[PDB]
Amino acid sequence: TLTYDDIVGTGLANKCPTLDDTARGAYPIDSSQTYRIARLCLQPTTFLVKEEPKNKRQEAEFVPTKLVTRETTSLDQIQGELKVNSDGSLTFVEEDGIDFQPVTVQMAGGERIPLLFTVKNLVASTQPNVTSITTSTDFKGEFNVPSYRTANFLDPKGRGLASGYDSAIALPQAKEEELARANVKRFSLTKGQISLNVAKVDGRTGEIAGTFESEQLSDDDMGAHEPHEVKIQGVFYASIEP
Amino acid sequence: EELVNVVDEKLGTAYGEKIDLNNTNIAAFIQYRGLYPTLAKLIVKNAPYESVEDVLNIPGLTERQKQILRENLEHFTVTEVETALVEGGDRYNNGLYK
Amino acid sequence: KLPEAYAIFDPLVDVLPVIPVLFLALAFVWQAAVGFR
Amino acid sequence: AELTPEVLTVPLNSEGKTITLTEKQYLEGKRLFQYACASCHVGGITKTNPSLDLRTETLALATPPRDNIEGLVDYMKNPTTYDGEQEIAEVHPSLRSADIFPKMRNLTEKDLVAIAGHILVEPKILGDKWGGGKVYY
Amino acid sequence: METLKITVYIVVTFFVLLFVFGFLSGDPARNPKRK
Amino acid sequence: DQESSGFAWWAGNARLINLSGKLLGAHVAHAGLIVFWAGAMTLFELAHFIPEKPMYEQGLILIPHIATLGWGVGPGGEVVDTFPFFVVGVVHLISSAVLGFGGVYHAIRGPETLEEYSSFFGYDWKDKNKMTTILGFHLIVLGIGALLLVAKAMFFGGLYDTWAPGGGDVRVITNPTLDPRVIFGYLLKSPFGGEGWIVSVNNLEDVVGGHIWIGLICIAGGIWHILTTPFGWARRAFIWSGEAYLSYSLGALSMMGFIATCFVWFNNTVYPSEFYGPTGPEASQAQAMTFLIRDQKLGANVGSAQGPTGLGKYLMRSPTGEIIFGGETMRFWDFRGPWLEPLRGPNGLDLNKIKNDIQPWQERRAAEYMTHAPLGSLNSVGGVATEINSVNFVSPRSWLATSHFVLAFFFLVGHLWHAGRARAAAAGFEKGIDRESEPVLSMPSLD
Amino acid sequence: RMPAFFESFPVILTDKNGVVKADIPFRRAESKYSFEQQGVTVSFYGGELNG
Amino acid sequence: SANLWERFCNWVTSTDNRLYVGWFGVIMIPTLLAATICFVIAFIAAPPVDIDGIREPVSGSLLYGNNIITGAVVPSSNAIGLHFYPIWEAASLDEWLYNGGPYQLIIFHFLLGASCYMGRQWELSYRLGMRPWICVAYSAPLASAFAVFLIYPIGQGSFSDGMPLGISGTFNFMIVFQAEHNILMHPFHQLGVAGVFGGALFCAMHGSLVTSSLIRETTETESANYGYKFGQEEETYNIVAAHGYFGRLIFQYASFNNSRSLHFFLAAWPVVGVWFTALGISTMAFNLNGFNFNHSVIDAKGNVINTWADIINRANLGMEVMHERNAHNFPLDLA
Ligand code: CLA
Ligand code: CLA
Ligand code: CLA
Ligand SMILES: C=Cc1c(C)c2cc3nc(c4c5[nH]c(cc6nc(cc1[nH]2)C(C)=C6CC)c(C)c5C(=O)[C@@H]4C(=O)OC)[C@@H](CCC(=O)OC/C=C(\C)CCC[C@H](C)CCC[C@H](C)CCCC(C)C)[C@@H]3C
Ligand SMILES: CC1=C(/C=C/C(C)=C/C=C/C(C)=C/C=C/C=C(C)/C=C/C=C(C)/C=C/C2=C(C)CCCC2(C)C)C(C)(C)CCC1
Ligand SMILES: CC1=C(/C=C/C(C)=C/C=C/C(C)=C/C=C/C=C(C)/C=C/C=C(C)/C=C/C2=C(C)CCCC2(C)C)C(C)(C)CCC1
Ligand SMILES: [Ca+2]
Ligand SMILES: [Fe+2]
Repeated sequence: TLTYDDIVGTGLANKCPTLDDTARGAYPIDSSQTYRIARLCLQPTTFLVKEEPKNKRQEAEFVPTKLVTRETTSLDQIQGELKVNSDGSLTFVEEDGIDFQPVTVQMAGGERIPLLFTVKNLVASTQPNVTSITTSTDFKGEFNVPSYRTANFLDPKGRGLASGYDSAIALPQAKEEELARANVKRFSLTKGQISLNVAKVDGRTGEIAGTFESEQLSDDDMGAHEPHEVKIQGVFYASIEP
Repeated sequence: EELVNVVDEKLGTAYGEKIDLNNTNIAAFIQYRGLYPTLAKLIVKNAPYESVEDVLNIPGLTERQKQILRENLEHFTVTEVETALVEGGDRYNNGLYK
Repeated sequence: KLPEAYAIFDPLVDVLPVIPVLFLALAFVWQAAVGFR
Repeated sequence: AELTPEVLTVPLNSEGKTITLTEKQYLEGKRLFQYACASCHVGGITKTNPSLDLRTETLALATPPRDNIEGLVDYMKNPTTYDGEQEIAEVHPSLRSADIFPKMRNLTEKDLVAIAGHILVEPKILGDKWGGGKVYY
Repeated sequence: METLKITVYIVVTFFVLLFVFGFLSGDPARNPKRK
Repeated sequence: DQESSGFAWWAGNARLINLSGKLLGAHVAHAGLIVFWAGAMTLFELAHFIPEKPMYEQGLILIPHIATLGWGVGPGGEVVDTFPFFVVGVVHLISSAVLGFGGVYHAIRGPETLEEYSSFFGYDWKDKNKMTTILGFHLIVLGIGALLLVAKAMFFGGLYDTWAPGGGDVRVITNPTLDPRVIFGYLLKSPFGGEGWIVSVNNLEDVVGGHIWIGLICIAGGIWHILTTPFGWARRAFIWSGEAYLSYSLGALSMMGFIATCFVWFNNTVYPSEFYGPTGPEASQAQAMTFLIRDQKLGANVGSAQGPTGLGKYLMRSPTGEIIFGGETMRFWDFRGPWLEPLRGPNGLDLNKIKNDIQPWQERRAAEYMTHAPLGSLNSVGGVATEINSVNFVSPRSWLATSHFVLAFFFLVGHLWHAGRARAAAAGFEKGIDRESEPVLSMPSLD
Repeated sequence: RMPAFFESFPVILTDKNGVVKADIPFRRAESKYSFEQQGVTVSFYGGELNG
Repeated sequence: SANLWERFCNWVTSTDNRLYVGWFGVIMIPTLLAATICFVIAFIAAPPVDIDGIREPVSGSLLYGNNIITGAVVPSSNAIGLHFYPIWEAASLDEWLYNGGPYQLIIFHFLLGASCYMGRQWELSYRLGMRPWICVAYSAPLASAFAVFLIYPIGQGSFSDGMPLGISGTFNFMIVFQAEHNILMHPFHQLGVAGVFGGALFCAMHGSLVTSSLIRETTETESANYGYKFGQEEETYNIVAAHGYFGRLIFQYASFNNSRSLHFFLAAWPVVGVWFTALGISTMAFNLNGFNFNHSVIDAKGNVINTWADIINRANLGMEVMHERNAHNFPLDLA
């Protein structure tokens, strides 16, 4: 119905597919038939950042933060095969799509926490004995959190990993010892965890919807400082097909 | 307790001497007879190789493609997949041009 | 693409656009002859 | 007295023969080169695919070999990838596709010779400049 | 944030008005002696 | 005339402020230089124009206008027949002799005042009515002209249509956009990014409808004026002087001069881009198209590809969420063009389509445009300032937009110059402060 | 060496006749003379690092 | 009364108000106060602004690591482009600040007020019965502020481009512009220079000569300045002794003697010249750049002989390459 000249600017292009309160259906899983996920969407809604320990080991919590970017957060076009291995459980294997978005949120104090909201190489599974996906179903799994910046990124003073300066070019005769940290750009790579909990179904069309929560790490800045912990709470659509 | 630049370090290995099947970027193959266009995309598109010869075992290769690969194996090598060099599709567009 | 027949005018056709400039230049020859009354 | 007929001698065939193009052809080759190439191959590079250039050594490792007249000529008639695997006359100007790349329509077997002959003489004059760019401007 | 948009337009309109009228108010007239 | 009697030599033409007869010849003679040009230059173009070589690659700017009206083009702007060009060019070149004859005559032989030579043609500046009359006529004359376009579209051959369903090609509009809503909409549409202003207009239905909606307004005014006189406020508002009348018409042109510089630089519709070069944003877009394709057609997974900053080389999102092309081109995510739309979906550039619906005609069209972007030097040397010689070319889109901003600007300067002079020649002191009665000398000091 | 003029200067290493033999790259993507790749070393004489 | 509006219109138009608020001034006054006030705060405190499109925020304010010379108000983001980004279009000030909202607010307002300021520079003259045109001499600077803050961006597609409000970022705008348009090699700039360079030259001349021919009316121990009295009757120096010397310096007719004819040449030279540079920036805004003589003077064999135009280009490349290091993904800089 709605087209491009229909959505452009409304920012509806970031929010993704809903299911009118009719859901609660059940999509029959054949097991004798191969299933795949046409389009898996993940729409961020809330970002929290565990307050850096106070040093005083007294249970740090995840505080809310303000989105300093715009409506450039959603993950969409994600697809891959929804494998039906033994014991009825389903396993989704992420194949390709717009599975990552650089988000930057301004935190309570003053800071600005840029993270790489993603679900790359995601592989989520469900409860054993899954017959007809229902509101009781849900997936969980890990995924790879690449690295905010690529090997090619240069810093304000020129230094970089796969390219760029070797050192503090502007301080020719200073001690390199203490500048090491920032002159050698390391490229991290870590694991992230999610869990999509189905809230609506449409037995017919074969499309489920729901809420998701994932936890990952922030940007370490080519390893200049420690990364902050993030938790993302959003919504997700998912069109399943044989 | 030393910080190390993975890329400069990798220019000590075979990488920096021969085309690394697991790391080097696709445009590296445009330096040997009929190897680029079609094979390069294959080589690269086929995960890491536990060792040079393993190229020879890529799916649906023609007894001709296979013949060439054997010819150029002497220019290939293999090293641990290095994220900094592989991540971000850097193997199809490492950001360089003329 | 100037139809063959006319193609004996290429040289002329090539100069026509500049004429207008000339007017402004002739208007200066006029005032020079009239001593800029 | 610098662009001598020796600097104008480039491999004709792949077996070994050579052709000593005239200073008349050269110039015309250049005119034709800017007419249908430069747009994308200025300085002997490639705006829409920097990976492949027109450096003589590069054409040599091409497939089939393009480091000679016949080869370049074949190309302008029916282009293929650097491996020869695919015919690419539908996205690269050629005679096999003049209906889509008009400029090519004029071109005649004679022209094709010059344009080609030009791609082989330039690097003889310019040297490294012909290959890369910016860096060498 | 919407309230700020309203305000501003109200505010911008007030002045745009003043300007248009002020000249319509027979400005030519205001000067030493309109020959 | 003379200086010791009129003005000053370099101010000559003001010596005609009150000599309508000559002032007619001035206007006629000139209105001949424009036609002369339109004509003399179209043949200069044509005499060089090469049937099958991009127009934009040949420094043409007049022929492109004629082609857009649907004259000697055919599919994709194929330049099917040159004659319409030769035809249009000469007609003008001749009508210049006519007008030229009038000017020379009316500014020499003819009466140098229409006073008694004919009381209907004679006119009075302060005559706050014979003006409203003359205006009225002209207002009708323009109307007839506007309607001429609608004719060429709805009845005689149609016009060019880049957006042509089959693809660029002449098309007869037969569904002009009537309705104030859509038409006048463009009128109050922000001139800022995205929602353009008048420069939007992406279809000929509207271009035509909009014009139909003009005569039936422009002529409606041409009458209301030949049938009335300025109301109260109207009189106590403007300065009724010949020079002052000029001023208002000076700013008018200047204001449009920009509206034009913007039109030929941004619009794709009423400036095909098949005849003119590609839009500036259009070319910055096509470079991404070109490489999103080349790399995909080579192993890359453009949808997941992440660039140096973390935004993704080929695709990223816009502030409102749409999926656009990545790189500096993120600024031109407003570009809408024929060759690209088929890859657009409801949320923006769609992956599936991009992944396997990219016909070759686009791959090469996209390449054509990125290699013909609006960049070059004064001595016409296409490309970036650091580029080497060869490929001399400068987009018509540049030449045009460039010239008109100069003209457009200087005219605004001109506007002030006269609007400021006539507005003080009225109060009457444009020649200096009256020694004897310095207004300032009779005003309470401020300190 | 650094020409008193340049705030910063690249480190190029050449042989006897000034042939570029080694250097420190900027874009590793295609280093040909990078140290390591050339296996450069350094020895000291006199001074306190002598030997 | 007599209906306050009638009255209001009289004050607004008072010919004797310390500062002449006019009809134009009714806008100039609030517009410039919004700009000037937002600028002063932005410059002192204000988070780093993601200028280019990426996410590499630049900080320009003082409380964020700058000094007067380096600090600046950074241009709205490239992701924003030419789009209209007012405060109400932000989800929060922080968003507005991070994306460079302050810039748009500040320039749209300065350009509006600076224009009315031009209009105002006419109204008063009129109200004082003096000749107009002063406002036309001021149309040169305005035209230059318009080119640099509005025209150049409309051409390039984004306010991210277009000189940033700060001393050092102004040098940035230039050093880059060169590399992208080879401006020093464009007629309009050279005329800009002849204007600005010339202007100064004549400012020294006029000021020079006049001072050199003041009529002795003071002791040796008291300012030469006292010899003139505000509003005094006749001239205060010998415009003939002036010409008597200058004429002889070069040669009689290669000189002035008509104060009116001389003073006009003073206001026309720099204005005409400065207009042009405005027309250059406004012209190179649509990519009709400066002259290009790269690889001309080729020799007999075809060897390129390099002229100074090349050493130029060589230094231009270096600029072209390093600028906006992380903002490019493809070979050609078409934005
Ligand atoms: C729209 C059309 C227009 C019209 C009908 C008029 C009409 C008039 N003008 Mg205005 N004027 C205009 C636009 C227009 N002007 C603009 C845009 C400007 C800003 C530059 C001016 C600036 C202007 C000034 C400064 C003056 C007038 C004056 C006058 C009056 C006398 C004419 C005259 O002196 O001619 C004589 C003309 C010449 C000396 C020759 C033209 C010289 C120009 C500078 C050359 C440009 C030529 C070409 C573009 C460049 C050559 C190529 C180059 C690369 C070498 C007359 C009423 C005069 C007056 O008395 O005011 C009431 C006066 O002093 N005008
Ligand atoms: C192109 C535009 C243009 C036009 C149409 C006019 C028109 C006019 N000018 Mg202006 N003028 C212009 C530009 C223009 N001027 C410029 C740029 C300047 C600054 C140098 C002046 C300076 C100026 C002055 C100083 C004076 C005029 C005067 C006049 C008026 C009387 C003409 C005259 O005295 O001829 C004199 C006659 C001649 C010596 C003949 C000139 C040759 C003819 C006209 C050209 C024939 C054209 C073509 C080659 C043949 C076509 C023929 C074909 C159709 C068969 C006339 C309305 C006068 C005025 O105001 O009168 C009260 C006056 O004193 N003008
Ligand atoms: C060729 C163009 C043209 C011209 C020059 C005129 C000229 C004139 N008209 Mg006519 N008119 C025209 C076309 C034209 N009209 C058309 C097509 C129609 C439709 C039939 C009319 C209908 C019409 C009516 C109904 C009336 C006039 C009147 C008048 C006279 C004075 C009114 C006025 O100008 O107020 C100037 C306007 C203002 C003081 C308002 C300013 C505020 C507005 C809302 C903002 C405008 C902002 C703009 C959109 C933004 C850009 C601004 C820029 C500076 C950046 C004047 C002689 C009046 C008259 O006296 O009758 C004869 C009158 O009552 N006209
Ligand atoms: C922008 C460049 C600039 C130039 C070209 C310039 C030129 C001139 N200024 C003069 C005067 C002045 N200039 C003044 C203030 C200024 N002048 C300025 C800037 C300039 N002034 C500035 C910024 C100021 C401060 C406001 C004053 C106060 C005066 C005068 O009183 C005087 C004058 O009379 O005014 C008109 C004239 C002296 C004639 C002379 O000395 O002959 C003798 C020397 C000759 C003939 C030999 C030339 C000597 C030089 C060293 C050699 C240059 C080599 C080549 C000839 C040319 C170089 C080529 C270029 C492409 C680089 C001369 C026309
Ligand atoms: C008043 C005056 C003036 C002005 C003037 C003018 C503005 C004029 C115009 C004029 C004109 C405006 C003219 C025109 C003419 C035209 C002609 C004479 C034409 C002819 C044509 C022909 C003949 C055509 C044909 C052809 C063809 C078809 C093809 C081939 C070639 C040819 C070309 C042959 C002046 C400044 C001097 C001075 C003062 C006074
Ligand atoms: C849709 C369309 C179209 C159409 C168009 C139209 C319909 C238009 C209209 C238009 C219009 C409808 C316009 C209007 C305008 C206006 C103006 C421009 C005005 C101005 C004014 C002024 C300037 C005033 C002034 C003043 C004041 C304010 C105050 C007091 C005083 C005075 C009087 C001075 C087209 C074809 C393009 C295309 C397609 C689409
Ligand atoms: Ca010719
Ligand atoms: Fe003075």
